[PDB]
Amino acid sequence: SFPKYKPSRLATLPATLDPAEYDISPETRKAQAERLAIRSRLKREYLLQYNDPNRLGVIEDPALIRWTYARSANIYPNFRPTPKTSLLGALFGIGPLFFWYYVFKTDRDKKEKLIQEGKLDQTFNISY
Amino acid sequence: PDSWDKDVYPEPPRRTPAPAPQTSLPNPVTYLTKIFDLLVDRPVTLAREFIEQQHAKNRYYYYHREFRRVPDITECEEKDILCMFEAEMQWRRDYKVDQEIVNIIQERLKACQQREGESYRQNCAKELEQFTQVSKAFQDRYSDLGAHYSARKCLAKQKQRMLAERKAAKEAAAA
Amino acid sequence: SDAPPLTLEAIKDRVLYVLKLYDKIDPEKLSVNSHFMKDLGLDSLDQVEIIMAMEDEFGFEIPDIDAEKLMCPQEIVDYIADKKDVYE
Amino acid sequence: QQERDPWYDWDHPDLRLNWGEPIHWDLDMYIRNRVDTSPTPVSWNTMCKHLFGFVAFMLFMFWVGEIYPSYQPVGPKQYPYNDLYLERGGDPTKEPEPVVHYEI
Amino acid sequence: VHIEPRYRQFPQLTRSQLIQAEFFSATMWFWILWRFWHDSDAVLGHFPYPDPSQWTDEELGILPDDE
Amino acid sequence: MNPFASLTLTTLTILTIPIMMSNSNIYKTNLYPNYVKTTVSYAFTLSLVPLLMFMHTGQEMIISNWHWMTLQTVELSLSFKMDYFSVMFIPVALFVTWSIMEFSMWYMHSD
Amino acid sequence: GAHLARRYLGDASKEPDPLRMPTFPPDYGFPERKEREMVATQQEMNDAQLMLQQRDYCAHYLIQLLKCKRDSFPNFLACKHEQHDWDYCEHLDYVKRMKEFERERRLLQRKKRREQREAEMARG
Amino acid sequence: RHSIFAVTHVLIPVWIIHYYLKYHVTAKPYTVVERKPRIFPGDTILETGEVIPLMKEFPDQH
Amino acid sequence: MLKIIIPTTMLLPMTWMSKHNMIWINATVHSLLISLISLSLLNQLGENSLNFSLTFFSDSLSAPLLVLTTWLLPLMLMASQSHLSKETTTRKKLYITMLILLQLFLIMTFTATELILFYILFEATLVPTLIIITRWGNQTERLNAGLYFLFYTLAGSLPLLVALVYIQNTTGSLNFLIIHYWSHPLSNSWSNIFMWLACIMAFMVKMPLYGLHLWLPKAHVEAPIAGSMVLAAVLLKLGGYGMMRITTILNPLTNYMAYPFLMLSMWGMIMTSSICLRQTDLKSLIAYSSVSHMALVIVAIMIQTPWSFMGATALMIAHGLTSSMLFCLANTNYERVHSRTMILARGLQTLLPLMATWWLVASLTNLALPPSINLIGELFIITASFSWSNITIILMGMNMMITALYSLYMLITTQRGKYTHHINNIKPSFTRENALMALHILPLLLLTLNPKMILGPLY
Amino acid sequence: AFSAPAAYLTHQQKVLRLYKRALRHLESWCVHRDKYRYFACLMRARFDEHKNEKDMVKATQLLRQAEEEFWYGQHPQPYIFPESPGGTSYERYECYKVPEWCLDDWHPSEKAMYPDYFAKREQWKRLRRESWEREVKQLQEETPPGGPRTEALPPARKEGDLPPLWWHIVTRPRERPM
Amino acid sequence: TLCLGAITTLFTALCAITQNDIKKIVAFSTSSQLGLMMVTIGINQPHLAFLHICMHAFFKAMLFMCSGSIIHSLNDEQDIRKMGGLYKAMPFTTTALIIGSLALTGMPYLTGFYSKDLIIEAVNMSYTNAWALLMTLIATSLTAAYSTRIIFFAFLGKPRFPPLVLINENNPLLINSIKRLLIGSIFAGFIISNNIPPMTVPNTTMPLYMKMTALIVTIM
Ligand SMILES: CCCCCCCCCCCCCCCCC[C@@H](O)O[C@H](CO[C@H](O)CCCCCCCCCCCCCCC)COP(=O)(O)OCC[N+](C)(C)C
Ligand SMILES: CCCCCCCC/C=C\CCCCCCCC(=O)O[C@H](COC(=O)CCCCCCC/C=C/CCCCCCCC)COP(=O)(O)OCCN
Ligand SMILES: CCCCCCCCCCCC(=O)SCCNC(=O)CCNC(=O)[C@H](O)C(C)(C)COP(=O)(O)O
Repeated sequence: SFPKYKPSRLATLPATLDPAEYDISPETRKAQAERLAIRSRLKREYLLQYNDPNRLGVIEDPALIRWTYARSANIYPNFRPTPKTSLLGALFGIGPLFFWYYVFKTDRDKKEKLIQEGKLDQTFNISY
Repeated sequence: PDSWDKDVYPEPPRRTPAPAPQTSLPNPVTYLTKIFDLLVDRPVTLAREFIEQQHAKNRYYYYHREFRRVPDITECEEKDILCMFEAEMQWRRDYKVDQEIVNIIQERLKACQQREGESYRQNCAKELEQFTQVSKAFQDRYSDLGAHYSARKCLAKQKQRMLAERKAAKEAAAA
Repeated sequence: SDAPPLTLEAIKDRVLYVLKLYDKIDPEKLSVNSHFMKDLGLDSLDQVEIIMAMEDEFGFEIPDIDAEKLMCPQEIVDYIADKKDVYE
Repeated sequence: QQERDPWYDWDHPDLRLNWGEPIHWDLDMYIRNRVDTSPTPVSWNTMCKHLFGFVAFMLFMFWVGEIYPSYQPVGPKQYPYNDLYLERGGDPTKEPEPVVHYEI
Repeated sequence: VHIEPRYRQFPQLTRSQLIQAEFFSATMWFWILWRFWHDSDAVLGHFPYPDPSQWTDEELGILPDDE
Repeated sequence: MNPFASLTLTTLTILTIPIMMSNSNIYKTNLYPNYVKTTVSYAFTLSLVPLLMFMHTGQEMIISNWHWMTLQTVELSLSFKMDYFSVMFIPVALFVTWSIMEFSMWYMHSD
Repeated sequence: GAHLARRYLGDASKEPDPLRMPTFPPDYGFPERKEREMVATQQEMNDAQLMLQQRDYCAHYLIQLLKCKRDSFPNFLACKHEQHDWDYCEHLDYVKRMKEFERERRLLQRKKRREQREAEMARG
Repeated sequence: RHSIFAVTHVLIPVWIIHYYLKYHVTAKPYTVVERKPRIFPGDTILETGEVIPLMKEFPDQH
Repeated sequence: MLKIIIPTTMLLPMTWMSKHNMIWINATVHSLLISLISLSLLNQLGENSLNFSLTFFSDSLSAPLLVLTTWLLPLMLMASQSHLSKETTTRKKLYITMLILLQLFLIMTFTATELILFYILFEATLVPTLIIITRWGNQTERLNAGLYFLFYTLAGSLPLLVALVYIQNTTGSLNFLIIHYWSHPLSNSWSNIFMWLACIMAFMVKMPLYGLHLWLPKAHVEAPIAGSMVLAAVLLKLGGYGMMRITTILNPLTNYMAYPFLMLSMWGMIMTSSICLRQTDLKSLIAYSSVSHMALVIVAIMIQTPWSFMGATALMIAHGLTSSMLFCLANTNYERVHSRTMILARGLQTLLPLMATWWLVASLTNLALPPSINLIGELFIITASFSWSNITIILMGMNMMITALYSLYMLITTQRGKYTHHINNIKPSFTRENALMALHILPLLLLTLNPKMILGPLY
Repeated sequence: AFSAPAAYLTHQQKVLRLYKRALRHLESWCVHRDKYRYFACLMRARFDEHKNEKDMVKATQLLRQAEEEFWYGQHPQPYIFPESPGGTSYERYECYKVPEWCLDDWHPSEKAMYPDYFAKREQWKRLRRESWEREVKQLQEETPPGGPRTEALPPARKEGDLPPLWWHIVTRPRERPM
Repeated sequence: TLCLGAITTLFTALCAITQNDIKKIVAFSTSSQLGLMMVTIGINQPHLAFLHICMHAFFKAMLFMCSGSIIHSLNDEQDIRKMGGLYKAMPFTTTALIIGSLALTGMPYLTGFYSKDLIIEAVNMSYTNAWALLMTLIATSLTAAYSTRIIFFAFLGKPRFPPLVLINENNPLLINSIKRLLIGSIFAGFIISNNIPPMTVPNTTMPLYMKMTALIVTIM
C-alpha cells in the first residue's frame, strides 16, 4: 500500500515495524519472563544497597568494571596475528605515514627547485 | 613632542581646516568638547603639573651604553676562541640593531598607511620603497641561517652569494 | 512571577470540569469516586480520550503504562498531585 | 542510548542504564551526547539521495550561472587620469599610455 | 499592576498597554506616510530610464552601411 | 589631547568594572543585574559622543597603547582601530545589550 | 533584460561582449569626437580622499556634497541640492555608458551586415 | 549619593585613561595616529592661513 | 648556581631532623623559599648565556625550566600529604627524600656545561622516579609500568652514551660552548647517519615520539599523584631540552634525517588526539593529551627555525603547568570515589562548584584559548610549520579541532548532567585542594602578561 | 514512570498505544481544534470498525498494517509537551536538584540558620534508621525463593510498618527545586 | 563568497517556512539574513553589507524579545501550533512583532528598507552570477512567507493553548525594553543613512520593473 521504510545502521528499524514482535510463540513469552526476572533480581539487589541507611560510599558495579577491563586490559591476551589483523595493522599503521611523506617531500622538492630557479616571490619574507 | 627625533619618525606638516559653519543650529560636538575640556583635561593637567613639580625636585639621569668596535669574524683565525667569542658577540649585537632598524621602517610604513586615509596607495609609495630596500638587505644577511645561527654561517652565506655574483658578472663580461 | 502553587482542591475541580464536559458522562451522577468502566459504562478508548483530555488540561503528558490504571477521577487527582508535588 | 525507553525508571536516568546490566562495548560512542541510531521518519538511502541531489544540483547551477552571468547593457566605467594610473600604485616616471575617453 | 488568571476567559487588560500599542502602530504608519509624501522618489525612482531604440545614428555615430 | 581616543577607550574600559566587582558584596545581592544594566546604558550614552565626532568630521584613529612582545622583526602591540566600523557598531551593540539586559531582568527573574 | 536573451540564445556574434568593449575605434563612425573633460584636479581628489571608485567624471559634485555636509553638520537634511546634482551627474554618466553599449552593438550588426553581404555580392 | 555612580564609573576611569594617553602613550612616536583630515576647495588651513582655490567654474547645467 | 643548589641539598637533612608532625610544613615553606630565590635566574644578558662557572651555566632556554621545577616541588608536597596520611614517619620522610633528590638531579641537568654531566644527571633522574612509581603506586600494574618506563628509556640512552664518548674522542671536548663555536657540518654517510640516530633517539623516547610512547600511559597512570605531576610537567621536557642542545652538531644532516620523525609526530598527533575521544579512564586521557602536545614540540624542534624554537619553549612551559593541574584535578575526584573511570561520577558541578571552575579553566588552557601561552606556543609552531610547507596546516588544523573536542568532552562528562544517585560520600572541597589548583593556575595567567620570559634564547 | 513494567504488552495495550499515538500525530497535522475534532471522530470510527473481531490472526494483521500506515503518515515534527522526553524543557531543572545527603556535610554555622528544619530532619533520619530492618525482613518474607519476578514492591502490612524501600522515593528533591 | 551566501540565504529561508518552533523560525531567519550579508560582500559592496548588520540588529533582537514574551506568557511553550489568538490578548507584543516583521520584509521608510532594498538593487545591477541572483530573489520571497507564518499562526485565529490563562505583559521592564528597540526599528534606518558619508556610487538609473523587483517578490 504505502511506501515502505527500510532500516540501516545509523537509522534502525522501529519496534512497531518489526515482524518479530507480531509473531509470538509461548517460548518467546517464556524468554521475556526470564529477562524480566533477571532485570528484577538485579534491581532488588541494587535497591537494597541504595536504600541502606548505614551504607556510605559508592556502590560498586561489576558490569562497569567488566566493561573497562574488556576495553583495556583483556584486549591483548585475546589477540591473534591473522591475515585480517595483519593487513589492517599494516594499512592503518604505515599507510598514512608514507602517504604524508610522499606529499610533503613532493611539495618541498617543488619549492626548492623553484627557489633555485630564482622564481618564488619571496619578497618581505624575513620571518620564518 | 620633542622627546623623540622627528627625523627618524617624520610626519607631514599636519594641515587642518578651519570651521566654516553653514547653519544656525548649535554644533553639539563643540559644546561636548568644551564640557570634556573643563571636566577632564584641566584636572588631569593639574595632576600632571603637581607630579612634574615633584619630579623636578629630584632629577637624575641614565646613560646609553656605548660599545667599542672589535675585530669581526673574518679576521679571526680558525681555532682562536677568544677572537671568535668577541666577534660573535659583536655580530649578535649588530643583528639586534638591524632588527630594530627594520622595526623603525615598518613603524613608518604603518603610520603612513593609517595617516593617508583613502590615498594610501599613492601617498605612501616612498615608505613602501624604503621598506622594500631594507627588507631585501635584511633578507640577504640573515634569511635561511636557521636556529643555531652564527657569524660563521652568515659569512658562508655572504661568500656563496659573492661567488655567484662574481661568476655571473664574469660570464656577462664575455657577452 | 508565574502561576501560584497548585492545590489539590483546584486540581480536583479541574478534573471534574473536564469530566462533565465529556458527552458520555452523566453530570448529575458523576462523582469524584466514580469508576469509569464499572459505574459510568465506558470502554478503554473512552478512557484514553479522557487521559488525553487531562494532559490537554494540565499541560503535561502522561505515560501510557501509568495511565492504564487511572480508572476514577480520584486516581487522576492523586497522579497529578504526586507528579507536580502538591500536598494540600 | 537515545533508543531506550525514557519513561522507564532507570538507575542512571540520563545514561538510561540499570545497575548490574551488561554494558555495550561501544557505550561511550552511544551515550546520546553522540552517535544516535534512532529510527527516522524517512528512510536512510532516501535522505542521502535527496541531500546529494540538492547539493549537486546547486553546484551544477552555480557553475552554469558562472558561464552565463547577468549584467546590464552598459559600457565599462571610465576614469579620468589614464584610468587613475598614478592613483592605483603610480610609478610616476614611466609615461603611461594615454587612456582618453570621448563624449557620446 | 496585579492581574490574576481567569481560566477559559479572555485575560484582563489594562488601559496602558492598549494605548501604548495603538500609539506605536499609529506612529509607524504616520512615519511611512510622511516619508512617502516627502521621499516618493526613493521608492518610485527619480530619473527617467532611456530607451536605446529612441536613438538616432547621427548622435550615435554610425555610417549608413555603404562606406 | 583629542577627546576621541579617551572616550573610545573609556567606553570599553568601564564595561570591565562590574566584572572586577564580581567578587564584591554587590554580586551576592539582588541589585547586581540592575547594576550591570545601568553600567551598559552608561557605556552606550558615552559611546554616542565619538560617533558624533566621526559624523561631523570623519575622525578616525588607531591607538597602539601597550607593547606586548616583539619577535625579531615583528612587533605585537595592543592596538585599537577606531574607524567608521568601530564607532558605528559599538553604540548599536551597546543599545541592543541594554535592551536585552532590561528584558532579562524580567524573563530570568526566577532563575 | 532582453540583451541577455539575445546574446545567450540568439547568435552571440551579433551582441556586444561586456568585457571586451569597445572593439571599434572611437573615431570610426564619428567625423570628430570631443574627448571628455574633467572639472576636479588630481590634487583636489587626493586632498578630499574620496575613494578610488568615486574618482570618476562626477567627482566635483561629490566634493560639493561632502563639503556641504561637513559645513551644515547638525542639520543633516540641508544637503539636498548637492545630493540631487551628484545623482544627476551620475545618471548622465550612466546613460553615456548605455549609449556606448548601444553604439557598439549597432556597429557589430552593421559591420556583419556589410561585410558578409559584400561577400554575398562577391560570391556571384 | 545621588550622582555617586557617574563619578566613580565614568569620571574616575576617564581621568586615568586621558592621563595615560596624554602623557604616556603619546610620549612615543606613532602610537596614536589619526588619518589626516579632509580638505576641500575653498577651505582655510588653521596653521598657515592658506586658502585652497575653488574648483574650476562648473559648466552650470542648471 | 651554587646558591640555588646547596639549599635544595639542605632540604634533605632539614626533613630528616624534623618532628613527626612538621615534615610537610617545613618542606613546603623552604621549597617555596627556594623557588623564590631561583626566580632570579630569569635576568638574561641577551647575546650570550650566563656562565656562573666551568661546571654550570644558565640560559634563556634553561631559566624557565628551572623555575618550573622549583615551583613544582611544593605543589607536589601539597598534593601528596593527603593520601600519605596513614604512612609511618620514616616512609613519609623517604617519600619526601625521593622528591628532593629528583629536584636536585633536575636542576643540575639543565645547567650542566657539558654533555657527559648532562647525560649522567639526565639518567640519574630515573632512580627516584622508578622508586616513587613502584613503591607508592596504588595498583598491581605499577610494577609493569616501572619496567616499561625504565627499559624504554635505557634502550634509547645507551647509544647516546656511546655516541657522546666517540664525539669527544674525535672533537676533543663535549663542553657546550666549545661544541657550538667549533661546529662543523655532518657529511652524508652511513656513519654520520647512525651517529645522528644515536644522538637523537634518547631524546625522542623521552618526549615521547609517537610509536615509542607506550611507556607513558602505563607510567603516568600507575604513579602516585606527585609522581604523575613531575612525570608530565618536567621529565618530558628533558627530551626537548636535550634535543635543542644536541641539534647544533647535527647540521646539515637534519635536513633529511628529520622526515620520518616529522611524519610520525604529525600523524601521531592526530592519532593520540583521536584516542582521547574514546577513553574510559580519566588519567589515561590526560596522558595521551600530553603525548599529542609533545608531538607538536618534536615537529617544532625538527624544523630548526627561530620561530619554531620559541614556540617549542613556550609550549613546553605551558604544557608543564596545565598537565600538572589536570592530573591534580583528576586525583581529587579519585580520592573521593576510589575509581578512575570517567563515567562513574557525573554532574559534579552541582556538588562542587569552585572545583568545576578550576576544571573549566584547566580545560580552556588545554585547548589553547587566546591569549594563553599554550596558544602562543602552538601558534608559533604552526606558523613555522607553514613556512616549512603550506600543507602542514591541514594536519595542524585537524589537531586543533580534535583537541577542543576531547577537552570539552572530559569537562562535560565529569561536571555536567546529573550526579550519580548512589555515590553519597562527595564531601566539600578542602582548602588544600583549592589552593593547589590556584597555585597551578595563577602562574599560567601571569605568564601571559610577560610572554618573553618563557620564549627562550632565540627571542 | 511509577509502575513496575510487565514482561510484555498484550494485544490490547499495543492497540491502545497506537490509538493514542495516531490521535496525537493527527492533532499535530490538524492544527485547529474543530478540524482535529472532526478527523479524530473519523479516526475513532475507523478504529471501532474492527472492535469486535474474534480472529486473533486477522486482528494482529490489522494492527500491523495500521502501524505501517502510521509510520508512513506520521508527523516528522509532532507536538511534544515541554517537559516530556523530547520537549524544549525536558531536563531543564536537573541542575537544580541536589540530593538530601548533602545537608549533612554543611558547616555547623550553616545549620545554625534553620534550626527547626534540621531538628525535623533528625526526626526523619531516626524514622528511617528504626524502620530499615523491618523493611529488609519483610522483603525477605514476601519474596519467592528464586528471587523476585517483577519490579513490584509490597506495602506495609503491620501497625507501624513503612513500605519497604521508601526513603529515596519519599525524599525526592523536587521537580522545581529552586 | 557570493555563491556561498546565495545558497545559504535560500536554504535557510526554505527550512524556515515549515518549522513549528518559534525560536527555530527566527534562527533560520537570522541564517538567511547572514547569507544576504555574504552575497552583498560578494558583489563588492562592503559598506552596504555593514549597514545591514547595523539595521538587522534592531529588529531581529526585537523579534526574539517578542517571541520570549509570548513563550513566558504561555507557560514556556514554543510550538506555534499551541498559540492561538494573541493579537488581542498581547496587544503590545503584537504591535512590536508586526513592526519587526514589516522591517524584516523591507517595508518602505523603515530600518530594513535602506539596508535590504539597496542590497537587492545592487545585486540586480552588477556583473554577477545569475544563479546567485535568482536564489537571492527566491529567498526574498521566502522571507515574506515565514514572517507571514509566524503572524498567522501565533496571533490570528482562536486560542489553542491550555485553559489556565496566565497571559500578562504588564511589566515595565518588558514594555520599556521592547519600546526602545521599537523606536530603533522605526527611525534608525533613516537617521543613520542620512548621517554618514557616501561610500557607494548610487544606482540612479534602472528599469522600473527591476526597481520594483524587491517589492513585487515580497508581495508574491
Ligand atoms: C615506531 C617508531 C620507531 C622510531 C622511528 C625510527 C626511524 C629510523 C628511520 C631512519 C631514516 C632514514 C635512514 C637513512 C636515510 C636514507 C635511507 C635510505 O633508504 O636512503 C637511500 C639509501 O639507499 C638504499 O636505500 C640503502 C638503504 C637500504 C637498506 C636499509 C633497510 C631499510 C628497510 C626498513 C627497516 C626498518 C628500520 C627501522 C626498524 C624499526 C638513499 O640513497 P643513497 O644516496 O645511495 O644513500 C645515502 C647514504 N650515502 C650518502 C652514504 C650513500
Ligand atoms: C627505546 C628504543 C630506542 C632504540 C634506539 C636505537 C637506535 C639508536 C641509534 C643507533 C644506535 C647505534 C649507533 C652507534 C653509536 C654512534 C657511534 C658512531 O657514530 O660511530 C660510527 C660507527 O657506526 C656504527 O658502527 C653503527 C652501526 C650499527 C651497529 C649496531 C646496530 C643496531 C641497530 C641499528 C639500527 C637501529 C637504530 C634506529 C632504531 C631506533 C629505535 C626504533 C662511525 O665510526 P667509525 O667506525 O670510526 O666509522 C668511520 C671510520 N671508518
Ligand atoms: C496522521 C497520523 C497517522 C495515522 C494513521 C493510523 C491508522 C489507524 C487505522 C485503524 C487501526 C485499526 O483498525 S486496528 C485493528 C485491531 N482489531 C482489534 O483490536 C479487534 C479486537 N478488539 C479488541 O481486542 C478490544 O476490543 C480493543 C479494540 C483493543 C478495545 O478494547 P477496550 O474497549 O476494552 O479498551
